[PDB]
Amino acid sequence: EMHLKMGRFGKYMACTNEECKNTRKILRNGEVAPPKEDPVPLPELPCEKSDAYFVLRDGAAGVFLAANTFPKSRETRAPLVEELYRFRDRLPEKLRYLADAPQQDPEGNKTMVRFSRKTKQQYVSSEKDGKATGWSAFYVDGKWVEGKK
Amino acid sequence: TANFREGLNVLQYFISTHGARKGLADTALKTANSGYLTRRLVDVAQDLVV
Amino acid sequence: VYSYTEKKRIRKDFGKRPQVLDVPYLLSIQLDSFQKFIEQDPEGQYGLEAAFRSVFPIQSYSGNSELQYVSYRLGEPVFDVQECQIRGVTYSAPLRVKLRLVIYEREAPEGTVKDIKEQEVYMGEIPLMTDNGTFVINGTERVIVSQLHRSPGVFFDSDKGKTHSSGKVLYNARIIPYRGSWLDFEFDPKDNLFVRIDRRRKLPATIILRALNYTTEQILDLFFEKVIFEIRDNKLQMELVPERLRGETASFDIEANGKVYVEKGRRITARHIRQLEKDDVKLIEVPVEYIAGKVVAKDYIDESTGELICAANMELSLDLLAKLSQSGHKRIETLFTNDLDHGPYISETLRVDPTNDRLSALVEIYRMMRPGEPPTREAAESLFENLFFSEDRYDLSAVGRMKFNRSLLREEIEGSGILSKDDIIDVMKKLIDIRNGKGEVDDIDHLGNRRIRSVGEMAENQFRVGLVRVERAVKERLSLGDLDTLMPQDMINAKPISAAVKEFFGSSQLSQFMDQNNPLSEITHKRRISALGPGGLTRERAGFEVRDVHPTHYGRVCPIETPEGPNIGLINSLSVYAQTNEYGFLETPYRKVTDGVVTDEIHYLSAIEEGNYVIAQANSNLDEEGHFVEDLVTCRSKGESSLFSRDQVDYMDVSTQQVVSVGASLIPFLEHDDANRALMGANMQRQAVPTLRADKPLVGTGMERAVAVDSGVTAVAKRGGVVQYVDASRIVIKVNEDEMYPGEAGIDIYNLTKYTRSNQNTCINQMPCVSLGEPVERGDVLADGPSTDLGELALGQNMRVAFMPWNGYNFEDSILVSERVVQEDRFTTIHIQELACVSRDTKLGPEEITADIPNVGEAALSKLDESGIVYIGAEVTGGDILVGKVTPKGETQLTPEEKLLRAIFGEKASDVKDSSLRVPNGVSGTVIDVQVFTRDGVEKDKRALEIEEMQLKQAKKDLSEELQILEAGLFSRIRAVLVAGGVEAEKLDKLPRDRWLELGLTDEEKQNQLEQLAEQYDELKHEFEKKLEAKRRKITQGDDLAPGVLKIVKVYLAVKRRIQPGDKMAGRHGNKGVISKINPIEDMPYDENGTPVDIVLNPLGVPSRMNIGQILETHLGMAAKGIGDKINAMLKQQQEVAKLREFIQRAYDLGADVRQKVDLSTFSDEEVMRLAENLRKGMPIATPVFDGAKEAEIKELLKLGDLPTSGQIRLYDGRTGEQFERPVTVGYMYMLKLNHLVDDKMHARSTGSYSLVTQQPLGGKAQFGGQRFGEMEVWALEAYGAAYTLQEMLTVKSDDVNGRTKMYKNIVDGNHQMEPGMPESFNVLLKEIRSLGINIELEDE
Amino acid sequence: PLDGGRFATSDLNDLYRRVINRNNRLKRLLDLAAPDIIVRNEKRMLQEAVDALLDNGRRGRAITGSNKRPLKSLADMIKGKQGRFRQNLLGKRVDYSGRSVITVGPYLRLHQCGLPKKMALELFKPFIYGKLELRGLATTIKAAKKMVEREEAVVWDILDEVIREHPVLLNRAPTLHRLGIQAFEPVLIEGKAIQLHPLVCAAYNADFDGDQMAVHVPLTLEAQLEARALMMSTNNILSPANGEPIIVPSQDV
Amino acid sequence: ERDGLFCARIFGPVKDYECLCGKYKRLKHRGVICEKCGVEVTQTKVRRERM
DNA sequence: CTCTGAATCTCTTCCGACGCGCCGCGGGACGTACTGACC
RNA sequence: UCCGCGGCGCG
DNA sequence: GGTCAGTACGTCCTATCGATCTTCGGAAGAGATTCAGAG
Ligand SMILES: [Mg+2]
Ligand SMILES: [Zn+2]
Repeated sequence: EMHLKMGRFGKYMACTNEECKNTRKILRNGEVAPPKEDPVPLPELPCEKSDAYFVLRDGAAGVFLAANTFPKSRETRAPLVEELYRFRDRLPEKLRYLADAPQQDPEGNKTMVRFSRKTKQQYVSSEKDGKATGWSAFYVDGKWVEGKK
Repeated sequence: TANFREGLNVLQYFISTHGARKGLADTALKTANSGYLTRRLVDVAQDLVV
Repeated sequence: VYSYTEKKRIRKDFGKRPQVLDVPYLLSIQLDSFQKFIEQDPEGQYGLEAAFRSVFPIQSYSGNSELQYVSYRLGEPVFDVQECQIRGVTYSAPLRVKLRLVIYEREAPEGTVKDIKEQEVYMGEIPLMTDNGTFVINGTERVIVSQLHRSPGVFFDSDKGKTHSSGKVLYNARIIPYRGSWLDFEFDPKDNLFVRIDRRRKLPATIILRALNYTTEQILDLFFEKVIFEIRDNKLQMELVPERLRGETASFDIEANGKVYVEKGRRITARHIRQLEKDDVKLIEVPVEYIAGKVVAKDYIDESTGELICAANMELSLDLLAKLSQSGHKRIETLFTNDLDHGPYISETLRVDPTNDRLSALVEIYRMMRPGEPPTREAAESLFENLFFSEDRYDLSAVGRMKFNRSLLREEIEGSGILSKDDIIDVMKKLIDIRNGKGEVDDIDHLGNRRIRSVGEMAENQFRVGLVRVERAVKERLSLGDLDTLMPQDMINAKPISAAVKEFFGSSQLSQFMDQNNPLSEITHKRRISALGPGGLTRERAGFEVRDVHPTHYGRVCPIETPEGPNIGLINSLSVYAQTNEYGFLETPYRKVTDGVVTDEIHYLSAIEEGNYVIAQANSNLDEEGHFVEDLVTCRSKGESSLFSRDQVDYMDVSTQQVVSVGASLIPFLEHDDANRALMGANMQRQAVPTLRADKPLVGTGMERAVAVDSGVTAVAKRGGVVQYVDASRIVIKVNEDEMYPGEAGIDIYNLTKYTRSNQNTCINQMPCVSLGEPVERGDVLADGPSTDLGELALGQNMRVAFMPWNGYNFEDSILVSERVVQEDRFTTIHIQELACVSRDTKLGPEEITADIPNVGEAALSKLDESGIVYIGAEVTGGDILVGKVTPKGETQLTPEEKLLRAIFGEKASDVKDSSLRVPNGVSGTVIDVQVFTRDGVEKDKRALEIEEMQLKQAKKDLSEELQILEAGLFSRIRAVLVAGGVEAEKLDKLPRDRWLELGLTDEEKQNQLEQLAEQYDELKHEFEKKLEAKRRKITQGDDLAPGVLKIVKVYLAVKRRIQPGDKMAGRHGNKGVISKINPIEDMPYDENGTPVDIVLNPLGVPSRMNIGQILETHLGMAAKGIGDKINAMLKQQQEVAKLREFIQRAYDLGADVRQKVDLSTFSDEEVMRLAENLRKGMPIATPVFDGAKEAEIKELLKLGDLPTSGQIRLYDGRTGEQFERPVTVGYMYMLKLNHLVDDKMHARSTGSYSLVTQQPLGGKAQFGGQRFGEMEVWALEAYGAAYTLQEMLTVKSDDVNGRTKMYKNIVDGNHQMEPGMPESFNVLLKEIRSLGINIELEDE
Repeated sequence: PLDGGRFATSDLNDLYRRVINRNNRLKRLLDLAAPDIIVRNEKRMLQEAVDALLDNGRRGRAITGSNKRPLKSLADMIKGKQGRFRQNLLGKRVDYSGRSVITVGPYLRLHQCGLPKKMALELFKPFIYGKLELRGLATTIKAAKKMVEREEAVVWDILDEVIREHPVLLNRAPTLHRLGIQAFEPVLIEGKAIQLHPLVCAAYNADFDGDQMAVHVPLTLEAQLEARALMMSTNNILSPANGEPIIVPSQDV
Repeated sequence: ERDGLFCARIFGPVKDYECLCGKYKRLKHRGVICEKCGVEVTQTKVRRERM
């Protein structure tokens, strides 16, 4: 069981088990934050605007890549599906499904992992010339279903 | 007992330093006290004109 | 016997007291502290090892996993000190810590391990200390000042009755832990004892006693003594201790064993007590009225009924006495209270106590600590246990425990770091004792109660804070991690430790930008002691008592060198011989006096230790086997000096200069000048600017060598030998055979610092003071630094001074300077400025460094190269472009008609605005260095590539030259070894050096030495290769510039600044002045020989200022010059070495009972000639601080030089040739240039920028701001009738926008008329008042 | 705007942001028919936020920014030594002002002071521009500025013309009494140090051990005449405190 | 921002006599309140006065 | 023996000289998705 | 360009 | 309907009060409590 507590940072949720110190947080328009996963560093992905390396993070916004010196570099970008497939092993048990998503659209363009806030779920969408190609694949019941947006 | 043409001992110089530093610190505080008094006097008397 | 280096120029000493203890290394207080911080400690008592053992091992919450610490290691820094200074990074070493993660089996026992892993976790960077006690934090060089803070322990103090009417002395006790909450006890005017924690709401003291599980009966038993009563038939008896009757009025008859003797109304006299004791009166009979009114000690319960007849602390009364008698209480116990010796304070406090149980007391303290919330038994118990009784949150340090036990007279000096119940009880008992009249309050300013906390301690504290944060994170991750699929590196985040350490070294109040005017500034900054800082005092709240000189400062803290202003007394200077005890207390050395003989044995005593003994003054005379010549010797003992017999003396001072600091010690004739002027002179020595050419002080104190050497400004030879190569930048020494290690090249290379910028924009330059082939010993000065001359501190210049008024140009401390001083560049100084041009990314385009600056003539562009950066060596003046930079103007859209108009006007139709770096107005200098820093990913310009290629060539050349020198040394070793055995000298010369290395040898250990040196040669080659590759990659690599910065171009300007009127000059005796006129040479006063004076000083300053030491120096300096003159002429006449030797020997022997004893008969003729050439300008003289030259000795030295004894000569006015009517004191004084230069002070403004909100002129010269016309100036104008001037200063010249525009236009038009309006600051005030909900308006507008 | 794309913000902006956040949250809770406890807590927080905005620190602990220093409220803007009244209204920074280290002019008459030529040029720039355009040497103001920047000889002649009988005010801090500001006719001197008449030093309490003095230029005719008639050193030979002479011989004199 | 603490249509234009959207940018449009963004064309000094 | 007023005690708030110079450090900003209005 | 803090110095 | 601009929400990141810097002196005013006099 996990209960609500208040402290210097407002209101949070902490688990009653003395052996477990897991803590979630209250957000603006929800009962409680989703179960944010542990950050996973990737030394093989280099930053472009700086010399840092990218680290995968999770949150209500979604799953993203951020510089390891985040207060200084402050460089973030969304991961590609091929990038995830390159480092599939390091991904925690939950996120592995993202690696199974199709990596390229029928037009052969490269895909990117996005977060649909209206449905609170991760999908993969393809972009060409920086604009969305209008093709997206979602995860519905253990399979990936793809179609025009 | 000694003057300044003669040399003060180490002990005599150490004794004199008490008065020296006391005077310096007293000036440091006295400036602030006098300034506050002067500002109060100016504020009370600034209206008066012949 | 004097060394070869010392024989160059021997300063004649005038001291008479033999030196027993050499002056300690002046920077030990910093180096020792940091060494304790970083160096390994197998016992785990100091530094990083102690912190690691304090935090580790780390375990999970009831888990089967543990993280433990094995060892730590400081790695090699990535950059050296110079590289860090150039690149603007911290000189730090990485901290590698070996850690072991152990996971046990789930089955019992808990100790059954099942897997162990070990790895070297990296946990941040530790800023290392340089060889001279400094830190490089962001390229900037910083000093961590030591802190004089209240020692942990317990202190008893009084308010001296100031807080209450009639001056009732209220007593308080305070427990100061090293880390934790404070605990104070204090007496109220009603004699009630109260307690407070962290100076929070006052509470009754007994509450704490009740919180420690002590009942009221137990409290009374602890604090009071009991009196026993018995009731038998109709008789009441008391058990009496006769001493208890002392001071009590005999209000009733006293009978015992059928004997009665009492005088009613009288006090019980001592004779009465003695009679009672001898009669063995153990019991007395007393009336009911006497026992009525006493306080019940323990609760009494009627056994028949179980009803509490009388509780503890209740006052006895006749009815209560009858009740207890009828109940059957044969024996009664009360508590004894005497109004003089045994007060009722605890009982009265219990009466005022609003609690009645342990839980009630815990609830009360919980509500006091955490107000506004309901209490809880578990929460209250946890809070009380954590406040003082948990090692995690309370730490009364080892020094704290020592002081705590000493104050309570406990035998043990070691113990637990948390408070026990007995500790609190004993503190309360001691406070009650002080209230009663036994014991005295502590002296807070006593140096035995203050403690020195240095760099290592503070760094350890911050590291411990970071490490406890890391420990909390580690516990969390260990409890909530995948135990087997990770490594120790995955559990430790280095961010908190690095953050804490970096914050301490950058933002702390004690981490200070090092003052670097001269070497004395560096030494005095590193020896500084501050009462401020974290855990210390504050300027506005520290009283006079803290600032004042205390008797315990003798030999520990200088009484003179404290600064003026708000910091007076709060910033002190460590004395010359003072060091720090193990516990952090200042110690001073003394010579042990054993059976009337002073011994060379030296004991370092602290203030508490010093108070016990009788210590003789350093000037007390003793001869042959040490014995006080005088039967009576002056001593100070317990802060009260007087005369004592020889036998009573326990210790003697080690030196006559052990009371002063370094700066005060450098002042000659300090005992002849007032402490105020001595303070001013010591402070002003630190502001002296190095000059173009260093000049030794003719009149010194003998401390110049120590200051110059201990400060790392000089290149000091670390091994003796013969100098093999010299130039302006490099000294190469061939080490002696008996001084080099086996398998070594035997060559030392010293690289000199040439024209680098100081923290104060002054010049740091090292110059060789040795020549080819000259012998060098260990410790010899090889190169002089700023303000150093042959290894002696040279802050200023020796100047010919006449003390006379001269036509008002010396009117008020003003100084008249000859033009010969300016022509000889004696006070000319070099200033280096760093100017930076920063290219930044901006909206609508990045800024570009280019020479194509719009709307700028080709003449201004000619000084630049093709990349837009000024050439090295270019002479530049104010307004010239150093680095050309442009910035996009924005869109600035123009209509086609507007575009045509701009095209017709000229080149104004451009989208680019000038943002180039220009020389500040008034600055004229030369470009001596250009450094280009480029963010990685930005293409390097042509100038950047050229600089990179030059740096690569320089690196290759330097490494190759060092390798060649080391190889030459190694092959010299080869030749020496082969000569020592198996010599083939002719064949060896025929053979090349590689064949020499390939040659064999006889079967001796020399073959082993050859093998070792060949291996060292291979190591030299490999080291050269790896260093070349590393330096190449470091030069090529990009720079970690600030975000948004594309490239930074830094230009260094060297300006030689000549002495001009307005510049501030001072001597060493508090004699400040500002130059008023540079007088032509023919106008200066001159003597019979025609020599003009260089500086004319006003005689009037000396009498009022009482700095007579400057007069004596002026005399002695004259003598110092006179001897030199007699040498100089003797050198010009090319006289024989014999006459020169005789005269110089006479000069050295002139003193009376001097301890120097120079003997020129042991010097070679060439050495004597070298000495005489060095003595040609003057004979340097050492006059120690309180053992200096007497007046008669100065007269004798003047007589040797054929100079007048009075020190006054007949001067003639150069303007008229007429003799001045009286003889004038003309001599030589050492004068300084005090960095308060007029060209840094002059500023003028007509119109410039204005503040955004106040719409008033900016402030400061750097901002080109206007002067502040404050309220006192407004009062001055109001005292006059200056209404229009005041209006124009308030309205037009400051804040009225339309007014100032119209005034400018009218002045241009020739109309000096004002059109004043409303100041904008008043509109701001109206809006701010309206923003507060107050309707403020102007009426009848 | 700052270097690096950051924006320097006033503390008032933070206070207003807190107030607006609390107000909007309270309005949203009121719309959604929130329970009494939640709306009461939100109202209390809004009251605390408004109190902090008006006068921070008067009740409870003052709300602090990221620097752990209390935020500056409107009362702090009005109150104190650094407030508007004492820092901006009763005293001001002024144009046409300068400062420099003072030295002795023993050749000076009582009514004149030595003024550095560079300081005079900078201070009298607008007068020089006007006299340049009067004589036709500079057609426009830009030409006048270029001429003065180049420091031509005719500019020096113009500067000598403009300072002939134009008094300047010399002030030494602290201005304890009205003699702390006095008017002098400036004589242009080479060098960067102001030359002060020896007899006025006692009134200024000025010595020459490093003192700096401030120079102000009266602009208007009334200001010049007040300097000449009321504030000039020749009118200040008696002390207003006691009537005894204040311009009294000392030291070498 | 549209209704923030520095709003142009509440307190005034950022630059003199220029609308926020740039539709009107000269003194000839003085006093005109833009239909697109509601910012009056006037001097920036009003941002110093308007509460 | 009790009640009221005056006096005394406790707690909280306000004030503390002016002018000038130098150095160091810090200070919310950026990204992505969804909704509305206009064409 | 603004504000704040810390440290140091001069009058 | 489709596209662009504007607006909304999330991330950095928390979770014990524990970080945190922490502790003057003097004078005046307001409120609370106690003593003396009168009933
Ligand atoms: Mg002075
Ligand atoms: Zn618009």
